[PDB]
Amino acid sequence: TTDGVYRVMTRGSTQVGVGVMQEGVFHTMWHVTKGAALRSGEGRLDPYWGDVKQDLVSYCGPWKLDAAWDGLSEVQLLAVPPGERAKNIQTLPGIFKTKDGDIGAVALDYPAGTSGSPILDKSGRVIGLYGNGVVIGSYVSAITQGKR
Amino acid sequence: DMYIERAGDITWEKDAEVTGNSPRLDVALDESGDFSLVE
Repeated sequence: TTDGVYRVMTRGSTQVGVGVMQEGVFHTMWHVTKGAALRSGEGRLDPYWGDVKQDLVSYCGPWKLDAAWDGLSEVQLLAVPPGERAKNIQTLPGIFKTKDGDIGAVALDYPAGTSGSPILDKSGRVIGLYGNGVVIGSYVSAITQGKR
Repeated sequence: DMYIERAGDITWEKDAEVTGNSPRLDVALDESGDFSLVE
């Protein structure tokens, strides 16, 4: 239940994604778990809220992350790659321009199992999750944030 | 069996590697959560 970044594993074992524990709620991307229950040690985490269009899901309670990219500053992807220690990658986001407004986007192309890794502002707040994006052969991830 | 394992604290790191460019892209988001390029 400890705050932090977590690997999402399936059973040999394979890492299928990453998520964020904050305020007793686990946050990841819908496409990582498809809403399945998660084991945590001897405990079980059940899905609480989810949305395919946002590609987000929370477990044990409602979505808690609400910080947003400021549109100007560099950010850090706290990547948790399969088989490797958690590692920070700093970058200046580009922008997804959509008919409903602009979304920050990071032009970083890491293994699928890093999907759900958090993107952070300079204060250490999670401004969204990595792993839903587009190809321009280089992948670009939206900074996907939910609503609190 | 889908399960989770703690991998670290959520912190900014002063000495992080820095990389990646900052493209400006027109995109659309469909009902399935898929982004696509728009011209």
